[PDB]
Amino acid sequence: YENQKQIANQFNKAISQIQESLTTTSTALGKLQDVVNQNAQALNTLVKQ
Amino acid sequence: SISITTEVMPVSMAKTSVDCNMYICGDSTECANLLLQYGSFCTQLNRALS
Amino acid sequence: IITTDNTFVSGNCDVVIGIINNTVYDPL
Ligand SMILES: *[C@@H]1O[C@H](CO)[C@@H](O)[C@H](O)[C@H]1NC(C)=O
Ligand SMILES: *[C@@H]1O[C@H](CO)[C@@H](O)[C@H](O)[C@H]1NC(C)=O
Repeated sequence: YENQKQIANQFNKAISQIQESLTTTSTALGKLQDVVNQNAQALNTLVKQ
Repeated sequence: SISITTEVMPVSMAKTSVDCNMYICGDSTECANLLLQYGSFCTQLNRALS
Repeated sequence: IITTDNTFVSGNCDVVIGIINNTVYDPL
């Protein structure tokens, strides 16, 4: 209650930093990419056979 | 009383690989040309083991 | 009833946003 403004400011800056790290071309969502790749790879094999 | 208890947990196993042509054909040139008729079966099992 | 038993004291009435005026009963 005595530090409310500081806590709100830190919350806002961390929210702002998330949407910059998610813009500067990271590979944090690779776990979601791998699944997609795995599906495609398997299905491509079934065509080539 | 103060007791100390042991719990044992597995984490990993051995990393193994197989040379598909060496297992199936050995050093034969005829067997390799006959195995080429099955498409990509050695690549897929190598990928799974990796 | 708001007494000294179920309440604690911290600071002055100048930094909290939304503080009100009320009495605190003391059992003397
Ligand atoms: C609640 O909102 C009113 C309306 O702006 C404001 O006057 C009041 O100070 C606020 N109370 C707190 C505890 O933020
Ligand atoms: C509480 O009492 C003080 C008297 O010192 C007064 O200055 C203050 O405005 C009062 N609080 C409110 C919310 O009016």
